[PDB]
Amino acid sequence: YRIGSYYITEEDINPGDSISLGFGSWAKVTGVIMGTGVVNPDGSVPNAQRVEFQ
Amino acid sequence: AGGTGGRVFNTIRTENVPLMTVNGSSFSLSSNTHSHNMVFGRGDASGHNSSPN
Repeated sequence: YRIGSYYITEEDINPGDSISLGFGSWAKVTGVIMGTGVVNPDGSVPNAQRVEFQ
Repeated sequence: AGGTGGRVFNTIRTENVPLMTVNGSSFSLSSNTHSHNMVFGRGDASGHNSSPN
């Protein structure tokens, strides 16, 4: 995941000009937790894997 | 902190148990002179403390 404010493709001459540039949705979450679990801290069941849509 | 929020054990939440009362009401009953039946005639013998009929 790469974040940039310039609307230039990663393979373009203006960009680094290497690799394939793909649109990324949302922010990257470190593998271990998924966020909302328990009102009082108990923790829910998180999700893992890369590319997996769940 | 936690992603999920809740206030059960200790938190500044709202809502409580409502308390209310009903307006005073009076029960009115009519003492009908009929339907009391009758047994025997003039005493004779009559039950003590019986209602006069």
